[PDB]
Amino acid sequence: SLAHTAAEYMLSDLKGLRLELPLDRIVKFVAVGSPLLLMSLAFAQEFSSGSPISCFSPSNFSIRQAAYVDSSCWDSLLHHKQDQDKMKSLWPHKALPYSLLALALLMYLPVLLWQYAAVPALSSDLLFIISELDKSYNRSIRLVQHMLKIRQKSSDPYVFWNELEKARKERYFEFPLLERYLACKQRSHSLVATYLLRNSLLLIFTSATYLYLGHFHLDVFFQEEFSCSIKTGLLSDETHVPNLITCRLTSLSIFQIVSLSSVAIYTILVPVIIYNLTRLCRWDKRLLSVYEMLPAFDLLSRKMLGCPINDLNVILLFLRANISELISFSWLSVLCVLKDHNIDTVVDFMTLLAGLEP
Amino acid sequence: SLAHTAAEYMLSDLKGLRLELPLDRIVKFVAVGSPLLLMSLAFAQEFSSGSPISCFSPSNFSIRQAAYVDSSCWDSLLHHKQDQDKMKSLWPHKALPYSLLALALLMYLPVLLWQYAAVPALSSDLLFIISELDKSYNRSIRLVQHMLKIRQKSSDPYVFWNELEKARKERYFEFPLLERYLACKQRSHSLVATYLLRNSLLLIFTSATYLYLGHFHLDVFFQEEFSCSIKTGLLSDETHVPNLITCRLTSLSIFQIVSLSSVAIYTILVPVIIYNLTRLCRWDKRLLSVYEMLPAFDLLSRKMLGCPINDLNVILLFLRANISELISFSWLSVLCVLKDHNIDTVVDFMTLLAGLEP
Amino acid sequence: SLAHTAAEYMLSDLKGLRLELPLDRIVKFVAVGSPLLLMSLAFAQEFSSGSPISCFSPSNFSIRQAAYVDSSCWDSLLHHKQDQDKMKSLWPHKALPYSLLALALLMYLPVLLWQYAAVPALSSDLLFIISELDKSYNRSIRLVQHMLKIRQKSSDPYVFWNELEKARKERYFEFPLLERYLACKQRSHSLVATYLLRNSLLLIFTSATYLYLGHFHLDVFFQEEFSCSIKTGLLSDETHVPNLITCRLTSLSIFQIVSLSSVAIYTILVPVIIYNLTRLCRWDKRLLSVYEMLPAFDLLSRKMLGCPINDLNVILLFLRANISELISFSWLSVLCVLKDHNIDTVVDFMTLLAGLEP
Amino acid sequence: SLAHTAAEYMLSDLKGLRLELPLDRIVKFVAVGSPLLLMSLAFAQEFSSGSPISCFSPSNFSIRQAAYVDSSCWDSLLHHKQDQDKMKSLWPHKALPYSLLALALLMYLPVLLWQYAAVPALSSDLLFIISELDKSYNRSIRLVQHMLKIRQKSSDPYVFWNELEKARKERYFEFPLLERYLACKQRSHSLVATYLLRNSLLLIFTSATYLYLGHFHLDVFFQEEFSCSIKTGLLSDETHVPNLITCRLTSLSIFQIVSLSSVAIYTILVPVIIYNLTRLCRWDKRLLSVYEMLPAFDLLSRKMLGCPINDLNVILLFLRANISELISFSWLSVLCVLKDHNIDTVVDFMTLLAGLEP
Amino acid sequence: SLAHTAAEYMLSDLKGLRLELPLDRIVKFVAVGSPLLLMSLAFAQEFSSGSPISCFSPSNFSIRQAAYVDSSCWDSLLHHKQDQDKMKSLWPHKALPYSLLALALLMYLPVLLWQYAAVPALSSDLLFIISELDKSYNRSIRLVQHMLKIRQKSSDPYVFWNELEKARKERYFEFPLLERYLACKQRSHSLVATYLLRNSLLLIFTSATYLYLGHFHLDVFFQEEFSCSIKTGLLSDETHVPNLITCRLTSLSIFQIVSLSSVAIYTILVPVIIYNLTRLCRWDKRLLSVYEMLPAFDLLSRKMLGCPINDLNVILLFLRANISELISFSWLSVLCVLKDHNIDTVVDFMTLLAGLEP
Repeated sequence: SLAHTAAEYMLSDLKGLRLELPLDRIVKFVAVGSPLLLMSLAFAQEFSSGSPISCFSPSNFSIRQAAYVDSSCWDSLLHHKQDQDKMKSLWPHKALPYSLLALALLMYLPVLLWQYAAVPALSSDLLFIISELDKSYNRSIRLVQHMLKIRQKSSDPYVFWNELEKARKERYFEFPLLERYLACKQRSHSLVATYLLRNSLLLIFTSATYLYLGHFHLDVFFQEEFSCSIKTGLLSDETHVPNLITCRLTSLSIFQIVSLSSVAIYTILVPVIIYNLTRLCRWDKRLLSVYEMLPAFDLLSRKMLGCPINDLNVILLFLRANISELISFSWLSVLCVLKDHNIDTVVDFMTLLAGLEP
Repeated sequence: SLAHTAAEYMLSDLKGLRLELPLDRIVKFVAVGSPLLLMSLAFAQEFSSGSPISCFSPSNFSIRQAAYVDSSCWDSLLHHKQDQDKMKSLWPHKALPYSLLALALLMYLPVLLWQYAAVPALSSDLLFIISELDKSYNRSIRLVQHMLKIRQKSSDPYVFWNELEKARKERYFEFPLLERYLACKQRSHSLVATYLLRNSLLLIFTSATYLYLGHFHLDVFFQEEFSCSIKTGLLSDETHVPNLITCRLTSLSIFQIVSLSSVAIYTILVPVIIYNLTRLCRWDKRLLSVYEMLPAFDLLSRKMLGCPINDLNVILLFLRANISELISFSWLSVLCVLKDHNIDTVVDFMTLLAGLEP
Repeated sequence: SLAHTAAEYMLSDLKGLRLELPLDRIVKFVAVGSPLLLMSLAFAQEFSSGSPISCFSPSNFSIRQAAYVDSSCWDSLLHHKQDQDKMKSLWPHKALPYSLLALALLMYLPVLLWQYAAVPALSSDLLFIISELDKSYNRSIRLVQHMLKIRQKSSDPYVFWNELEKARKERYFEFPLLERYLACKQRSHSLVATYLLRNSLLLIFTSATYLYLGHFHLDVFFQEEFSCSIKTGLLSDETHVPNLITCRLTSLSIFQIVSLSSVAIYTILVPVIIYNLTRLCRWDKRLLSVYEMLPAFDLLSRKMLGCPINDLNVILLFLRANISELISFSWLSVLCVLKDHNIDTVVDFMTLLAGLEP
Repeated sequence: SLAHTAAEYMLSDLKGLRLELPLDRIVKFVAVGSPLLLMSLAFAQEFSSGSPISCFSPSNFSIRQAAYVDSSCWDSLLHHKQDQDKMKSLWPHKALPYSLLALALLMYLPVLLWQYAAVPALSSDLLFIISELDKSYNRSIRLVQHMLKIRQKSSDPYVFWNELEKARKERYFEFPLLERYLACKQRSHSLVATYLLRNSLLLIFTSATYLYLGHFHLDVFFQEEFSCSIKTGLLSDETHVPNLITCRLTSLSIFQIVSLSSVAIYTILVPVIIYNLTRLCRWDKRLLSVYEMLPAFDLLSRKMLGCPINDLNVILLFLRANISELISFSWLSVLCVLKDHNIDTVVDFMTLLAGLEP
Repeated sequence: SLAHTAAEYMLSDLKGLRLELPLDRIVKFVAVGSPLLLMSLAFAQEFSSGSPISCFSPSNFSIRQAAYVDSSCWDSLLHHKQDQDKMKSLWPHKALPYSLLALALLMYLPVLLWQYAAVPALSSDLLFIISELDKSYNRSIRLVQHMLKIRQKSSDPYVFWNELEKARKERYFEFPLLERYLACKQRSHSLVATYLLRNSLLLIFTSATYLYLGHFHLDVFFQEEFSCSIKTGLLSDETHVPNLITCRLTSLSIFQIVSLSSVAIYTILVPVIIYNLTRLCRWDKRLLSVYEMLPAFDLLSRKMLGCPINDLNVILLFLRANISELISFSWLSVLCVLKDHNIDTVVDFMTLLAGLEP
């Protein structure tokens, strides 16, 4: 089947950076591969359907005539009801695999949009910010270590309350480029629109799937027998049955199971996209208390004001996920013992030099 | 079949850390791959079922009419007993492969939950604690070796009972950051909840499987013949048999074997998960006798008090599994000769420099 | 099917250069792989047609005679209408897969033309230009840095308005070979012709596909029954039906769906090619503001005059996509803070020295 | 077939250590792969059975009625003998592939038990003992070579009978840690239990296979015809044959051959497991003559007393197979010329220094 | 077919040594793969037999009755001759593929025995002997080269007939360990028994094949028709033919061709095994003329006396094949110009110094 190749080519699992949150990956897999799995199950493997239609032809008919009767009614699905002459069509039975493939292809568009319209700029931004932030280790331990060393040589105000301004407001301690970069990027609104579009496209496609299932299905759902006609053309001048009644749809159970599964999967999936969209509506300040003490990380928590819908919010969201790669996967993560005003400031310091790395 | 590719994708066997206990791996394998193997055996390979239903149609019927009769009763499994007209359905026969696939997918949820909600924090904690612990070798032999060398130069109380407090309680012999980390982690209760949920979900799913087998199976278990009706629609005004009796379920033996195997495997599996759950209800002090003497390993055995349901218990449980990698796969493991108060300590030190490694 | 092998061989995704824009790659993929996917879906996988024609032969005919009837009318598709004797032919039904393969092969010609006639020269020019531009970093910070160092030692006109001419118009600040190369390349009109031909070929082929679908299809589109004759030769002196009416085309739905999809995909694809063609109708001056201070990048923005249809336009278009590889993926890209006459020049300089790379 | 996949996954042929003896590997190969090979040969490849049952239905029956008759008796194997009405069943014919797969899976349990309960401790012990033993080379030639170079300078008792005690009982010639390790491991009894259980499980499974073949087979062994009944239910009120006699089992020869081969292979395999079990009931002193002279190897030959059943026996058995890896695959192995009291002691020495390796 | 997999796994073509002679490899290949090739050709590919038996049932019989007839005679091959009632069986027709597979498996036993019982010791001996022989180069050119250099400084008896005793009988010239090793290995008789058993097993298996072909074949060889009986059980009380004559064996030609080819191939193969066995009945002295002049190679030719059935004979036989690897694949092989008493020795020496390698 084409499902295996489709799942092999698409939905298949810089140089170290992570550009996709785990929840988005789970959503993408469970939203793209699910129709492929359904179509693979329905028309392959276990249920060898064979012919999806069976006809009760008269016994006078030969084998080839019966084959003609049962092959000219699969592509002409029309219920010739006696109630005038409303030939209700049963085309979803024939179009189900096409619809599943079309839905699977449609659900892949936001992924391409994200990879083509937002990955490069965000990758460049993250690379610059990590390259700048990796310099903040040897700036509070390599530069400020002459704080507790001189603290024991003096007492109080001019050793731990008057020098914290002559050293913090110093040339080697300041990062003007990063502050200007963050200030300029906070005003931007270009890459937040890609996130919003990526979520909204999935929401709209789910709504369209609901409309398709509620309008075309759910009507031919308990209908399994329909009466056709063959003498509707050049065969009208022949002596045989004018209404070849009781053509049966063999695969009705697969139809119902696929419809119910398609409804349930997306019903379960709906709130996750809403939560993902909501994630960008608030300023995350879980570990801000630690962030405001380190030199470079102070600026990250400083610019948290106003409307949270900016480029900075998405940059921070993608920054917290990459903050544990190999080098910040260190003291910063280890500093969970400092989450519990003259003793607090010292206790934060011999914690720093204990993890002096080499 | 699809079971082969499902087993190839899922259930397939940092950079050195072991984050899964062997019994958990065994349980996951035997709980996920079992329904897939049952599905592969039941509907492929050896037993080429062909058609799962056979009908005794009248000899007047043609080949196509008999095919219609036997194909319109597989998707309409309804026993028209004369006992009013209680049409009992035999839908488990048709739904067995779907149920097996659903169970296989359901058993994989706790694995994803553990891999997504507990692996990163546990990996970080293990990496930090291992990095702190690997420094304990050159602190009891490279620092304390000037004890027995001094012992031969004097006698008793001031040579082997007075400096054990001046040297053990020294700046180079203390690990304050690790002690604070362990104290902070003992209070936490986040990572143990993931373990408890991972085991409880498996127990709940086993109970659900038992309920499914006891309610829907075990009723159609010794029934192999049912009588159907075809004249229940547009075929009513036709002259043929109104009760096409004796439709035989050809694959009843496969049904019974699959049900019995599914019962037995999970009955065997039940106590292992309970043992895994109870593994966290006690403080394991099997090797605490040797740990207390080491400088850094002393803190691990010191903080074994109170309720054993903490994050420290899980961290220790996962730590004993990685304590034999390549460098702690050493004297620590070789210290099996100290499992049998002035001669005991000197023997414990004579053993120490024997494994001087270089 | 041959579709899988064809998609494997063709459409299969120096040493670092990007010689194809992403939009061109998307257009090529969509325009080439779509007919292959349609051919794979229509004549394989889901819809197993078997015999695309069915016949209503008389009951006197044997099995072999009926097979002869239904096999001698597939290769002689002629509707013997009674309206003289205008025997309309239905050859597109037979020729559809051939047409799809021919279209798939035809759409691959522009890619071959671009790869054979324009890739080497463009690669040569891009390599030379990138090599020359890479030397521009240590020529504004390693050469001009004695500007603000001297600026603090003096005041205004002879320190920041008279030295900007004695330093910019200096031997080490000139790249005369690169100016001559760009001047000579601006006069050339060879490589733009390949681009224009590559797009025009795709437009012409799309028009040809429209003509083919409009003239040969859309006529046999709602016709499913045709009456043939077998006594048109050596069988004329026999006693059997002279007009063997009601030969049915089984796969008419596949025909209609394939035609509609082929129309829709190319209708969607048309405007993208026009946008690509019009991309060369203007001089791109988006980031010319920051190019005009840098030493070597000044020449690129200087030569933007006259008609925009030159080789330099294509060179710049392909250079912009390659300007963020590993080394120019630096301060140049980070210079997003200089997109908002004495303070402006000094602000642009202290930013330059802050990103001093090593 | 599942046989190929099973043989590929299971039964598939640190970093240098040999943890499985060749005889155990051969036994595992023969005991695991043989049922898989028998199942692959029997129900695939050469003998394409098709339908394993054939029935002599009356000529009045149609094709579909005959198919019903011959398909409703494969799953209802009951011999309605006229001798009351002792309907003897023939379920082994249907259950043979399940039995073969179950035996193949059952024979794999001891391998898992040995790999999970004994490999790590044995590997650790082997690593430590080998790392201690490889040091014995430069301790009998780099330390005791001042025995013949002084022998020529003196004569007899104080040069070759009084120096062998002042040098052998010297600090550099002792291995106290290894001696204590061996003494502690001799008292243990944990590793021998895994060996004994691993062999006893195979013996028990062979006995179970014998019981299964003797109780269920060997009764239906020469029976090839049985008479069934179809009118045992809703078909009882019908006019046709009540005893559809002579249903023939087509694959009886495969049954007989598989049973005989299964008996023969395990009958041949039985004594090897017994030999492996008794391998541990004696102290191996084949090369103790050359071991008692080397410094480190003296301890291995010293501790051969008491009951053979202990952990040191298993350690020595696994160590003799690894003593020829790359470094002890040397003079130790080359010392085959010493296998034939003042001449023997000296003659043994210039053999040692001649193989001085560098 | 299983033949392809069997040929892939078994019969598939330290670290440099050659432990098998080319003739042994050829014999093993042509003795193991020949039955596999015969079984692959006979029951697959070109000659699609289909059903190996055809029956002439009466025209009154139906299709299913004829299928029962031809299926109940393949597993009951018994010629009910009228000559009492000596029912001769034709089981070789059914058992031929089993016999070919069993022969292929049986012929692999000597290879396994040789690999398991003789390869390691032979490898160790070859490694030691080659390592000792590799030192013989810089012992006749780097040591004795002061012979012709001093020969020109003197004349005859005390320069080239009295110095050939003070130089060859010197400490640096002698090889005592190698001489003792060869003397000890000459007395050994262990590894020659493995060679003799390896050849004798093949001879015995060829004799068994001859007996099997001459006893069971060659009797049913020109018989292609046999008459069966079906009324020999529960069908005896029926009105149909009681001697169902002319059941024909379709694949008799394949039977005859396979038998003749199997006879001929092993008839051709027999004398090669005899030649290989007789290879060890003599001392090979082809190049002993050049061996006796070299320092280390003299000992190899010295110990050639008595019964040639020893371990030394096989060691030399396998050393001749391995002596041309990379280093002895030199002057030793080049010394072919010296195979044609005062001038012979000086010519033999000036040839040695010309091949000085560096």
